[PDB]
Amino acid sequence: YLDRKLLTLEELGSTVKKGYYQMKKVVKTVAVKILKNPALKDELLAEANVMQQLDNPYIVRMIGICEAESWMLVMEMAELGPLNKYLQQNRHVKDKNIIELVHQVSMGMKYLEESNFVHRDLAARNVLLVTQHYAKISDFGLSKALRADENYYKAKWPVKWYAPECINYYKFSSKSDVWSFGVLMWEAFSYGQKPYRGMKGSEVTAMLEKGERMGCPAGCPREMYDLMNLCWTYDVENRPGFAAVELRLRNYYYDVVNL
Repeated sequence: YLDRKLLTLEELGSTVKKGYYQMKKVVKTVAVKILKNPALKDELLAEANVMQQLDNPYIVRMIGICEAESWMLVMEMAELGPLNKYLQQNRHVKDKNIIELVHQVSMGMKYLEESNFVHRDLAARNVLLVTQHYAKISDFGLSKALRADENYYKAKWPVKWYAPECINYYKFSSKSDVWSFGVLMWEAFSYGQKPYRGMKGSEVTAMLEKGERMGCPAGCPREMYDLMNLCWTYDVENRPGFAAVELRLRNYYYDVVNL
């Protein structure tokens, strides 16, 4: 519970403002999600409740909650902003760099999977860059802590990022997040292009059910595209977990640096 007088506010995305929170001696730049007036309070608090439990270098950190002229969720600042926007405007970025960033996302998700949390909104728009070589996962407003005895959560949806079982059965798991990571990787290697351009969710469902998948982005290393298709395994049971996705990305990436 943060002290309102130790917070100095400057909009970014609308309600989100850059600010500064005085720590013991140094000021920390922060991104403040400011909430404006029914039960949307419970939602922000649920999001804060989730973020409070998480501690990983590849996940945005929550500084705290500030109750004041508005409810505010105070988080660390990722200055370079969303992964898709950054790539849309930085086409010189090397596939080596993209591999690096998506690997970082896979480590954060590996941790989230260990923590038994489902993100449920994993997309390139929700990966924030600290630097060109440092990505963090953000936006936990749809996230769920799984019960100790279950491996899925049963429920507007970003259908283009959703696995078949989410659509068909409303079942969200870490494997469902793996499907979304697949779409995220396609986004990254398409330098922030939107997936399934021009299609309605229902048409996307129809495409995937015919077994069709988005093609290999221009200049995307073949082994990366194969990873995407593995993320897009229809059957949840046969789809890999983030342990296996992260492991494959790590291996490949250091066969890249090493060379």
